[PDB]
Amino acid sequence: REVAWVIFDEVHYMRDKERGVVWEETIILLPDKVRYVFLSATIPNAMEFAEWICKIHSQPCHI
Amino acid sequence: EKIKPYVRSFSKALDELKPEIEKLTSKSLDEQLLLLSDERAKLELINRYAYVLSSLMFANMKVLGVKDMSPILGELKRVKSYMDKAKQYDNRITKSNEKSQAEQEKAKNIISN
Amino acid sequence: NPDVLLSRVINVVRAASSLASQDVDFYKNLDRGFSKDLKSKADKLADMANEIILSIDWNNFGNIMDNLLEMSDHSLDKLNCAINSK
Amino acid sequence: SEVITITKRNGAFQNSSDSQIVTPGELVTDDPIWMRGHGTYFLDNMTYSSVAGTVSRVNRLLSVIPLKGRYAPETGDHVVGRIAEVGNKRWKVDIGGKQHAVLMLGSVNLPGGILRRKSESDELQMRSFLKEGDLLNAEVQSLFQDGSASLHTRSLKYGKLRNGMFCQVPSSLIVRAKNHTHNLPGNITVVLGVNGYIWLRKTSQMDLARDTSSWQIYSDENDPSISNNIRQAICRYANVIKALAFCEIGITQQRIVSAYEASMVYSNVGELIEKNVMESIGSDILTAEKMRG
Amino acid sequence: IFNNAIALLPETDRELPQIKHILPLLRRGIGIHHSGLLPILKEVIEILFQEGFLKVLFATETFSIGLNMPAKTVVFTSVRKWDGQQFRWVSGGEYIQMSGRAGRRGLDDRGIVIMMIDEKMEPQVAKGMVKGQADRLDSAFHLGYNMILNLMRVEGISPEFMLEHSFFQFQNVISVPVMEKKLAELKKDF
Amino acid sequence: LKLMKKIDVLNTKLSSNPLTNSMRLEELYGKYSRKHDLHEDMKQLKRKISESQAVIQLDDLRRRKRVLRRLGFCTPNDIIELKGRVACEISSGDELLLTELIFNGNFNELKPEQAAALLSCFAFQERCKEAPRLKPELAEPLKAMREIAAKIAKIMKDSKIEVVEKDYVESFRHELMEVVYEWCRGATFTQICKMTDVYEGSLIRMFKRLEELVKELVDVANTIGNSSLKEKMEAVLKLIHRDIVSAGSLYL
Amino acid sequence: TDLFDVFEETPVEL
Amino acid sequence: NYDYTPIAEHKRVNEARTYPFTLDPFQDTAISCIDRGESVLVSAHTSAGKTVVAEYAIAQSLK
Repeated sequence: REVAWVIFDEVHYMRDKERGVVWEETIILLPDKVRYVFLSATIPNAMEFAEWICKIHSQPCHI
Repeated sequence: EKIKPYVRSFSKALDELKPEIEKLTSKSLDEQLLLLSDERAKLELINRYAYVLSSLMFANMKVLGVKDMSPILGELKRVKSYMDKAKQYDNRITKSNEKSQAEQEKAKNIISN
Repeated sequence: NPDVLLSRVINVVRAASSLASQDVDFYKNLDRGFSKDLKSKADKLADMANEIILSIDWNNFGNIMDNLLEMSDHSLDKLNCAINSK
Repeated sequence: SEVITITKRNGAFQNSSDSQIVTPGELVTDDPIWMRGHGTYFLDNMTYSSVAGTVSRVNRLLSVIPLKGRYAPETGDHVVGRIAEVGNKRWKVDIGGKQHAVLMLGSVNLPGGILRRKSESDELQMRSFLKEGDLLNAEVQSLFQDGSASLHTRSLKYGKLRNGMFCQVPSSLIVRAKNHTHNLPGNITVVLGVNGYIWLRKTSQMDLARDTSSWQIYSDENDPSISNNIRQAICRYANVIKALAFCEIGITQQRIVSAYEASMVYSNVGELIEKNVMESIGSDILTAEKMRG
Repeated sequence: IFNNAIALLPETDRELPQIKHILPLLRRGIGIHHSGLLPILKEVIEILFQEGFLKVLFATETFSIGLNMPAKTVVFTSVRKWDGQQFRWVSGGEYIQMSGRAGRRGLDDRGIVIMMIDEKMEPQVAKGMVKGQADRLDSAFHLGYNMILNLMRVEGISPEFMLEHSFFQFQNVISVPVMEKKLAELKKDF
Repeated sequence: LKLMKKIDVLNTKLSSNPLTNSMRLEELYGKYSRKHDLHEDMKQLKRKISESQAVIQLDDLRRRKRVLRRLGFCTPNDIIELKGRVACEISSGDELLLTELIFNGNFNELKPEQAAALLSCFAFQERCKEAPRLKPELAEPLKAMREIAAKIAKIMKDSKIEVVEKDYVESFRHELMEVVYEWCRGATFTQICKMTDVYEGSLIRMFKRLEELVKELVDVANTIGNSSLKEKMEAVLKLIHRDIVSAGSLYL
Repeated sequence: TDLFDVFEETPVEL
Repeated sequence: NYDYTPIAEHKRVNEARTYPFTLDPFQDTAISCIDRGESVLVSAHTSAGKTVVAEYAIAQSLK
């Protein structure tokens, strides 16, 4: 309840067929007030993530 | 001419069974179970509701005239299989009671012997 | 009661078996009103099948038959503990 | 057309589904294979109940559920707390159960939200946001080593009450469902606690938001616009609660609606207190239970 | 300094066999990286790697992810690698992740990339390995029952709600408004 | 002969119909047909788009809704039972099994050295060399838990959940049980190194996994009242958490 | 005369 | 319908963490998104300096 910034490193482990469920769901379980950071390896399809996030927590997200 | 007997005949059977449906779904699937206590009394009520519906969905699917009837036919022997089981279970309940009463009559005759 | 109303179901089962046994498309050719009466007799079926939709309330249909047979299974397993433990 | 129920009975102190019903001091069995849980004590075989209650045999677990006792707190439950006390950075608050729940200082929704972060000056203002006896919506988090548990408000939906009236019941008749906030025609809302505590209030927009400012979360204010047609409609839902409570009725949201429309015989709302008539309407619904489902 | 690493163990534990064996290799300026060591072993090496006593590292895929321990020279001994199903030609962003670990920022002049091969590979594959591609990131969402528990246990939301905002259906999201646009075309031409 | 009568209406009625081909009705057919094809292919596409709507995972989920009801972990009204309340503090293993084992209560006559080997049947995944058939007071409970999960996976097979019941069993790995049985007896780390090829940290990687297990097992009897279990639970925890299991790191 | 055999008979067809 | 002003125009009033050397243009582009207060994915390689962007938001949270 005193957290407004989250630093997500290693974001691309959402494609882990083993554990990537955890990274995905936990972001879905975020309150929408919070600001976020996302750091991962270069993917070509980065915008899809932002295109996914920006609706489901209803705030802008830069790439 | 040719359709003229059968269509009125079958609709009359719908007309025959149409009040039977409403008395069947008079009280709900919860209610008609929750008024009952014995699970054996709960048992066939589950089946018989499905038992008609199986035929019902096999009936109305003919009216589209679709050449397939398998994925309800595939459900058909299922409902039989569960109706197959508990009857054979309820057969065994007899042999539980059928022979235990002979145990009752035998041991009384032993002191009589 | 099972033996009464299912005998009436069997009565309509055979009548349902009696339905599309004839060639039905020929008078659908000879009028829409044959077909429309056949549509109207299906409107009974659009109501009479809906009675058990109402009891709940194809791919719709594929769902609930599980959930019908869901409740069949938990009987016998309870009956297993009601009888085999007994 | 009366004032009081005065009916007389003189010369007496008083007017005077199968399962195992066991007593304390009583043996259940001595099969060693069974496991021994609640309501059970023992000496190496001898399975001994300790309450007036029922044998529960779960698949190898034997335990005794009583019939009589206080409310059992469990996590994730939606109940109502009355503010008992204030501690160091702690609060004490009645559940109705055995003990108070506890409630951390930062366990609550701050006005302005998380942008308001921590401050040590907040403990200099514990009495600002909360004080004694007040009623709220609370979310059961987790427990201690004994069985005493704690609360929080992780939503806008949880918070300090207003806009209505409290009532209370035994905890037994409240049935469990996946939902607990309920909205009723009459533009009003029941907040059924699990523990036996019941708050009514007028339907808010946030209530309306459930089915389609933030600085007012410790106010003692109401909506100033409260009609009597609101207020008198509160009381009709109020007594029918106690009607079902006197009639020992599991609460269905629809049964209340069924209680409300059956109460439309009587426009005299003060007549909703009668021992017979509550039982009569209580008898109505149970007969009405023998039709639908 | 090594004995200070062994100082935090019991003296009975100060003679454990595997560490007796590896230490002269570790004395020789040589290190090995894999999981199977002890965690106390796993940390001391990387230190001495980060402090450069151990010029050599015999490594697997943890140290590929294990950063803050930079290199100058990276050796690819096996070109292919087993992926749970196949000893396969390693895909692009795998190798790209498996690239950059050589080359200290303020210190190393370059990055030295050396790959030992044992097949005359097809030209686009060595491209598709080395002149590589950033690999696609898509949801591997599945189900698990403890998740299924607590969403019933916590009241406020639902497991269905999780699926409404799960990225695993974003496949089912994207191309459809194009087909809606095609439908908005087809509802007109009709 | 009666089959041709379907055409013997078309022989009549097609010729009978007003403007059979008058008013360019042949061309006006294709005028209708170019409308009628557009009548066909939008909804053909629109079925696809309506087919492209929903959560496709529900069919998995709807099967899993079966499972817990079959397990009695919740009502058909989905209200979680105390059975399902158990594994709420269990994530570290098969929660589907670990409730039933304790609900089959087989640890009442397991000792802390005995049941710990059964907890080695969870905390580790990767296959290796065959262990021998061990001392049967391990193996018969191991035989006992194997009997439990099959009936579980049986109904999972009944659940339309495509799981090979056989392959579901060898999801459980039972080989380190001896080494687990001896570390319970105070065995040397040196000695137990001989009893496998599996590397020593990987042992600790299930050892420190196993503490996370047993600690979450301590939760359960608190939620049930199995006072014998709580006596037996930390009795295990005493007998694993020790000398080499006390490893800490250097950066911290 | 098991009660699923009515699914199996061929009807009276003209 | 969101009210947007370009982040390339965002004159950062204060280095909420100052830094000794010359930061990079995307890192310059990064910290403005933190400073203006919207979430952001940046996806680079690990040696690039994604670390540095994470260093910044700590103090802006801490201050």
